[PDB]
Amino acid sequence: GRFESEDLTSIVELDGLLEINRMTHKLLSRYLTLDGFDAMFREANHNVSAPYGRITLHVFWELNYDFLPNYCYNGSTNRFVRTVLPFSQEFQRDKQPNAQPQYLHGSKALNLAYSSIYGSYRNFVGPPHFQVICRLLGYQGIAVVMEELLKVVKSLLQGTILQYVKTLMEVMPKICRLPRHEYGSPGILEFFHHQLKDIVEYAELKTVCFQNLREVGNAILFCLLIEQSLSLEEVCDLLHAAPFQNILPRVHVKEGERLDAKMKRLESKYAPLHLVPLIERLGTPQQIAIAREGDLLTKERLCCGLSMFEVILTRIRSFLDDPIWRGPLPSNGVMHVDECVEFHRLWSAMQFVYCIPVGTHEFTVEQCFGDGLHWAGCMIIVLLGQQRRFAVLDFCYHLLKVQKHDGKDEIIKNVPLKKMVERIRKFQILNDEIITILDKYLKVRCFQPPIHQ
Amino acid sequence: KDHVCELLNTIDVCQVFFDITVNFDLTKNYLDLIITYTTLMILLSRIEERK
Amino acid sequence: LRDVLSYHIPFLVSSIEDFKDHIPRETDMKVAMNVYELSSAAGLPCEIDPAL
Amino acid sequence: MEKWIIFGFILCHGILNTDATALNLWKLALQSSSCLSLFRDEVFHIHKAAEDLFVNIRGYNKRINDIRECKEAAVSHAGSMHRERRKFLRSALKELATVLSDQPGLLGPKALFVFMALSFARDEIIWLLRHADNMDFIDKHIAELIFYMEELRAHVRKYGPVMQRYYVQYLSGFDAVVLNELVQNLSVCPEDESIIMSSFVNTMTSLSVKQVEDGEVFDFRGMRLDWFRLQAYTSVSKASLGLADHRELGKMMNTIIFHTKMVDSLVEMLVETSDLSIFCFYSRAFEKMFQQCLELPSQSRYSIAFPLLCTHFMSCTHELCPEERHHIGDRSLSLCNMFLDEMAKQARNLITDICTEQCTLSDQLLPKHCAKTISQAVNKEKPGVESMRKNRLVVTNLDKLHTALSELCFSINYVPNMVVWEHTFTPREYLTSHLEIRFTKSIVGMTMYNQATQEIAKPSELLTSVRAYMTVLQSIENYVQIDITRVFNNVLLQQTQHLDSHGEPTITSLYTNWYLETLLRQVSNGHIAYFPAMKAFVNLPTENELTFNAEEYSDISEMRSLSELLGPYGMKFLSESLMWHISSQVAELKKLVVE
Amino acid sequence: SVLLEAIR
Amino acid sequence: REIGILTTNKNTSRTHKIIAPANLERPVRYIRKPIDYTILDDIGHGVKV
Repeated sequence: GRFESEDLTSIVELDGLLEINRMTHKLLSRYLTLDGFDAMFREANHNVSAPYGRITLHVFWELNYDFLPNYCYNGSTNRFVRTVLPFSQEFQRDKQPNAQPQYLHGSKALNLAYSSIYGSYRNFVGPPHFQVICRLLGYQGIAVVMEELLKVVKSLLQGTILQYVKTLMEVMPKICRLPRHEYGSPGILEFFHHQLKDIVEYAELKTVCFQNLREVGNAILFCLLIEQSLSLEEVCDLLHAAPFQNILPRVHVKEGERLDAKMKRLESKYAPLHLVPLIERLGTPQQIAIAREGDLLTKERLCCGLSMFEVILTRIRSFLDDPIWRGPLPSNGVMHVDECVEFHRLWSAMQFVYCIPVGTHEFTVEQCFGDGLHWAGCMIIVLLGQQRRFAVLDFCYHLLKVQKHDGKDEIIKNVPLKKMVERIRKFQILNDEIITILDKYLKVRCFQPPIHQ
Repeated sequence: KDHVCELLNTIDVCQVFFDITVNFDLTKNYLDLIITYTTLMILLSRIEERK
Repeated sequence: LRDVLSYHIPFLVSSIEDFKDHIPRETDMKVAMNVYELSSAAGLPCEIDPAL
Repeated sequence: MEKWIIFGFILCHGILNTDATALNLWKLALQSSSCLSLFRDEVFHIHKAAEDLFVNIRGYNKRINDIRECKEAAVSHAGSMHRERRKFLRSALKELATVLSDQPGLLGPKALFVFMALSFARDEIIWLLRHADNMDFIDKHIAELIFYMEELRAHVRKYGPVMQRYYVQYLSGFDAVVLNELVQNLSVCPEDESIIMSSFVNTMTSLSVKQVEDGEVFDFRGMRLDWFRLQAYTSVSKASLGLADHRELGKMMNTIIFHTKMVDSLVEMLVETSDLSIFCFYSRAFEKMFQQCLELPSQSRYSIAFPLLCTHFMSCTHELCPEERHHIGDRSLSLCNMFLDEMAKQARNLITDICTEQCTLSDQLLPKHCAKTISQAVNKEKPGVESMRKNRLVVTNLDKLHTALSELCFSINYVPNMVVWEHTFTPREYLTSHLEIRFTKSIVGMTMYNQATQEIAKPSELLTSVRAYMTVLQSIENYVQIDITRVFNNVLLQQTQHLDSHGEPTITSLYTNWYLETLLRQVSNGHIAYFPAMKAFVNLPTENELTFNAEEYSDISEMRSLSELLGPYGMKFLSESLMWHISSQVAELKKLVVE
Repeated sequence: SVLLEAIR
Repeated sequence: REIGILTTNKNTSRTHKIIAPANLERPVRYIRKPIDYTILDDIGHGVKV
């Protein structure tokens, strides 16, 4: 209950308290015959009569209502952090329960000490939190949480995001050429700023569209990171079953020794540790059946030859069935070039919007939204198959290229040129990385020659 | 070298018409042979102990 | 070790404990030594230490 | 063309004085360069040799001034001109390759563009290569040019059937019709010319796409050689069907021959336009370029190009010199191996720096850092602040390392494998091997074991660092197709034995030796005692001060961390090491009893 | 989602 | 079983850093021959002598 009235970052304090309780149970069991700690824990978690427990339910509640809409990812450190000027304050979490000190860590001093110890985990989310989450949710909770996140992304993409996409597609220019190098960098910046004026001045853009995109990106990032943590716990679980399953390591054969005979000697050294044959020889039919089933469960883990992220990406691709995303067939029969009827051009416009320097009294996009915004945008682009067209056709990349060529620097409508190209380069690096990862995880129309009259 | 000189004399007497844009292969191969012959002679000139 | 193992590989550990607890007390030393050796490898405490 | 113009107009020097076109062509070629390529490594210095040749002749004195002016112009402007050309070509080929990958069907209509691009890029590269060694001759972005040349070549190789279909249809539909129309419009022709042209038409009209779908191998060497024969027949003076009067036929047949090449002669075209086997004879500069590419993080995206050039080396041999073939083959193998090895090496170095940074980050969460807070709370910086991005123009060390690692891992993952002289190289196996070796070395190096002062790292801190390393490594599956679970299994199951597969001390042995020869030894001395209350060993408050705390190694948490690291194998080894000492003591006790 | 209704 | 819906087999394999051919490039000797002008007469419409 104390977990249920706190944010997601308190999962570490939760498992610490659970470990204290387990140690208490172990100590008291030396003299008293209590219920197994698993039985007590399941009874307290409402996980006996029901599939999922309170901890996983609150984990999903926290995700939905506080984690996706309030945290900012950092790619290099691999950590989330709360946003500045938070978008959601409607959580209304349960009121904290209180009790005597011996139901918490054990005393006033111990309570203070442990609170100080775990206060260090409060202002970020990172690998340790994911370890605890996986370890407490198991396959059941992980699967249910991923399914619910898929439902959330489906609702968001086919809901508010779709409406804003339609509106902005209406507002975008009908035709937009990429000017030639001879036009200049200042001229090209002025041209882009004039053409995208309606998108630049759209008030609700940065406060609604970017918020929902950040939510989607945070969801997919959570799926990726939680899968990585699950694999990392599975490998450790397997490293401990090896002795009882006969998985010897490779031994060092010195001069004049046979690897096969050496390994046979090692195997016969450890043969007493091998569990299944020992029970088969000395055990009972029911014991043998249970041992076989348990060994089969133990040795087969997702870390060895299975993956989950690609299935999530395919399911998400199945949600973009509206015709607005892909647009109508190209006139020339190959691909749109100067038209703006595809999502990747809308994203290029949004990139132009958030690559402009801002005033000191305002907040930058990475201060408010982090890296989830770009993960969402690049995911949408990649799933539709528009990544290469996006790379070739893009206002910001074109401006960066031309400015690099001619090396100019001025101010256009209160937008310094050199600073803008530097920001564009940084975001280009980030976008290339994201696109490359997404392509990695996902692993012909011929034409007729002319006919003589 | 001797075979090349013979073929060049033959082409000289036959009074051939060369245009890189019309008979591409003929002109290309002619100039290629002349250049290979010249480069062979120079590369030979550069071996100090041929004698 | 017992605390770690009972936490990483619960199914093997449960089978091992069930096997150790309910070995017939009329068995001789030869079989009981193998049983105890497995159990000790698992971290459980045994009346007769097989390593010693 | 440069060599043709220069040497040809030297040989026919008599015309430079009478024709203005000849002189202008010669002057242009002269100022376009400063040294020609006599052979793969051989070079010819133009302007000195030309002046030496022309000084003796008495009718040529304006020519010497022309040569000197061209020399000055070359030295001044050629390097900058070619630098600008390379700059242009980099973006041009990036664009072309990206578009072609997006729409692979355009390889049919736009093949000429592919081959023009390859020719231009190859010309620029070889010009720079031969001018750098002799006499703006450092290009830091050449790797990008080479990489996109290689990518265009890969496109041509994968999507060959597309071009085959397009140009089979082109020939058999359009070219047959137009050529028959032109041929039937001829007035008089001898027997052999007529037979050759009829053969052209008949072979063209018998093609069909069905042949391409089935998978037939075409052969137009006869047709190409016949067009060359007919050129010879009609180009000689005193010929009935003079070709100087039928230029349109020559142009049409040149186009037709290009189409025939695009059908059945694709790999020959690739070798003809985009062969860079000349790097086999510029090995020093080739490796210098590789190193300079690896230095820069942005350019390290294109490191895979260099090992992919080693597949070009076998094209520089000949049938009339089979001695050097083996020598060339041996050099290519060695160079490819060295390149892939160096790439894997910087991969592991970057990963190691990142793991150091992450260990520093993850040790700031240890409980030992909360003493001040508890003391203040009783008697009377913060984590997560390093990850707050105010702006993206401020770059931290961790993000530089991250960018470099991802950028290089892009190239390490570009192609599954390459074949060099029939040997298959897999660039990611190099990475797997290096990662395993470095991981083992770092595991045993983080224990900080010191025998001279019987110091060692606490089990829990070592476990924390190991987990940080494992997370950083798990993050490498985002960029490369390796299987990191294999690395973890091997490395961490080798460390539960007394010695590793390489016969070296693993952490089981180190920790067993320390626990017996320091902790329990000092306990028997009398400086430590076992408190069953705390479930640990605790230093007694004696006059001596042991240089360690016994409770920070035997605590419940520390023993659990040690069990996590060691596993049943390591714990069995520790138990055996202890029972050895018990047996010794019991032997002494038996002696005392018997006496 | 509907599980949100259930938890509510 | 519930989590298995979201899974899909991943393609990862073991290989060696270098794999050599079954049979190497056996070298061949240089046997001098003269320039024979009659080796292209079976290609196309040849003109023997």
